[PDB]
Amino acid sequence: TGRIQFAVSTPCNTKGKPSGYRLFEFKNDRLALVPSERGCTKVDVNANIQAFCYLRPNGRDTSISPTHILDSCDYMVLAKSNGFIEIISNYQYKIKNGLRLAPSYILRCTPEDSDYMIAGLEYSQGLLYCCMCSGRIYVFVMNLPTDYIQYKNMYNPMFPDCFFKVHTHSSEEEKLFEGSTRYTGRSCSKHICYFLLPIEPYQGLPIYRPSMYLHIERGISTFHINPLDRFCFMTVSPRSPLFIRKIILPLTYVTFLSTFISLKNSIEILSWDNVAQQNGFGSLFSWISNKFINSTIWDDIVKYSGTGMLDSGIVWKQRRRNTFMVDFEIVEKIKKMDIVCIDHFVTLSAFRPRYYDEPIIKIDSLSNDETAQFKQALGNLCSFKKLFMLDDSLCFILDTHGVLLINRFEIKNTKNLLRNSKDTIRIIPHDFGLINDTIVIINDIDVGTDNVCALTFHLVVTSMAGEITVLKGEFFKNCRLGRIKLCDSLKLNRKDRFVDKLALIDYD
Amino acid sequence: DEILNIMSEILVETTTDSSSYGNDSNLKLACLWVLNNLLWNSSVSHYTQYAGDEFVRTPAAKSNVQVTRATVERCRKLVEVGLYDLVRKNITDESLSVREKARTLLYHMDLLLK
Amino acid sequence: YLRPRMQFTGYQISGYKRYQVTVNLKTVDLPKKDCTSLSPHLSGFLSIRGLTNQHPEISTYFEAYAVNHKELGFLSSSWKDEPVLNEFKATDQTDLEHWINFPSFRQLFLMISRIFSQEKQFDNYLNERFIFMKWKEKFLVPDALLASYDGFYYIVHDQVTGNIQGFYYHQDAEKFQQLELVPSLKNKVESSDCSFEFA
Repeated sequence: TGRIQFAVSTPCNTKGKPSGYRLFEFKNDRLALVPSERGCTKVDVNANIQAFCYLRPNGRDTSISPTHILDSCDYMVLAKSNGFIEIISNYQYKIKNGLRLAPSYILRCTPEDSDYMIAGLEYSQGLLYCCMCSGRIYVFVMNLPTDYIQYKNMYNPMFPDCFFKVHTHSSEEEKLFEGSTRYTGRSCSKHICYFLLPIEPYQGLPIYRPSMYLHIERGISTFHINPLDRFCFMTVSPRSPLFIRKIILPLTYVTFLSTFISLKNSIEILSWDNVAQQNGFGSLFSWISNKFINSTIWDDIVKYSGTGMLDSGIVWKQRRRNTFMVDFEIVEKIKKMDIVCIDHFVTLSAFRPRYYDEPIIKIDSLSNDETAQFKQALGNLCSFKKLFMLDDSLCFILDTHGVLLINRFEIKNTKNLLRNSKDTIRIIPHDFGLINDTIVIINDIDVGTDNVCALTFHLVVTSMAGEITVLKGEFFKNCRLGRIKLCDSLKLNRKDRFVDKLALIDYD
Repeated sequence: DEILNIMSEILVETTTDSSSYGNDSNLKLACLWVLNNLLWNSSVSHYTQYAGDEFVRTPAAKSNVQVTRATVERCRKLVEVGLYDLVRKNITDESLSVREKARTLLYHMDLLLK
Repeated sequence: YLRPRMQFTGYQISGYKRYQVTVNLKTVDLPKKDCTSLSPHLSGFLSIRGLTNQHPEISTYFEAYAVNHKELGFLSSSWKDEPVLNEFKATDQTDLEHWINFPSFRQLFLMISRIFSQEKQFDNYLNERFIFMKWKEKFLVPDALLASYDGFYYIVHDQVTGNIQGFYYHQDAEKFQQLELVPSLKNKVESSDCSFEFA
């Protein structure tokens, strides 16, 4: 079918031991550990890989080797547990040629208080969001072309338009923001960290500060970026409603950023204090005040050396039995967005935020000869774990006791599932056993009339037992059940190491 | 042959036939555990599921054909003796533990027979 | 799945961090139609170790009482006033919240005084698929002499798949910390049985 390259995070438990990641290969019908020399074993001591994010061009292919105005490189950013983010360029070339996977750029979350937990690390339209479960968000502005996208843990042989990825209401601040912060072009000192400001003094690599910082008084567990609006994000905490919030941009920060970008383009600058002393000013802020507003925002900017303190505003909130919402995703229905959420005690919900606050679709208590097997399979579901969207309608949920395909439009009878059609709900019974992550790769898709699909797929599941398992499965047409089988498995024989979440690198 | 007869006399006991042994669920559970141990091993698990060094393969993922046909012959002998109907009658048993254990054993034997 | 030598593995979400939880049973003594004795129904060792951080392992000896709808009801008002049973009692409202969180509780009661009156006509609790119970850590397992376990666990156990879910309750602590255990698979499908009996 084709080789699969991915990376699995392995954190340790005992103190004074490295916690890192390992690159794995699924080739032919075998799993293999790729021998690779990662970074030095002192950075990973008491700091485990908390998040992965892979940046690559959408339409154009990646570069082969490290004089082009249009960038075509490949990026991996790693989020640690001590507030350090590592950016490594040319990931696949270094993996194939067996080079050293040393970080190229270092990012720091500077307005802080080695026990920081990453609620999320995502990228959208030149903005990198890193949010902490205490409820604090750091925003970095990157110098990337528009066609770069984040590679998710999902492959689909056809590419639907149900996600707002392939491309009036903006205010003046947004217009000057997108005008002043544009992709310049790949040259000397024109790397990805161009619009960032360094800490004035990880070997000799310069460390950079975030562009924006936010703190909300709720604490978040899951976090997503709005694909429609760049400065909009939505968060979920346990036993709390869904929140959709918007960045409020003052004119002072936009003017400061535009003037700073013009000043930098006028002139590697590692310390702006040395340049200010050479220019007879003593500080960059005196220089930009001479070259030039709100007093408090400017004082906040000059106090934290470039980072701007911002305040958010809630634009949507959903409306006793508590909710333990595990996952959600934003889907275009083919502001025309829907939000689909899976909740731990087997519950599925769908909201339309423009028209209603209450859920427009709600399937609750899903567990409450072929029909006997279907009833037995539904009775064994315990707790929903993972959600994917194949299309604008299909929902691919992974429980700990099976796999569900649910068509949320053709359901017409809540609390009595036997009166619905044959292909609206399909179940594969399999004891997964307290998963951590998964990589869905759709090998063979076939859609047919009245929108009924049959597919063959692959699964990459890590568990609390310490096992990495690759499985093959198939959902048929006009059949209420399915079929799964195990292709390969590897067991981690360590009493301290764990097998944490994993990120997909490549699939042929 | 005497142990299989003892197992068949233990499993046939019910609410109305609690004379020879007393319909005790512990003896039924022990007999089902013997029948489970006779039909379960690593090669059968690999055949019916699949299609230091810090990362080792599981024993069920790693000669197996001879062990598999020996286990299938054991299953056919158990069917010919007549314990399959007793396993069904223990699907229709009062206690829950014997019900679930007999259901798992019957599903495994059904999947081995085909 | 509640045999004497049985191991369970899972996690626990405390605050926002995740921990790995292991449970090894020691003695299982589940009563029947008449029970006016306060001997513990379940007993074992519960060990919590860090998964996100480098927190050291804390392992404790715990005991547990099941919920049969004759003497030990769902609400902590039918439980008798005894010095050994007074650590499992919080409030009828708190009990109702922590039990209504589970879907099997609702499916039981759809088939304060009203729920007890409906509880009085239930069937045998050992013939039902789901078993509700409470867990309480007693002391430390390696050396008792050589206390962050002042709360107790609301536990639901499913017999067919044999898995354990629950919540941890303490008044001066965070609320609704999940457990979500699963049986630990062995490395040999053939199993042999040992036994013991208190004289």
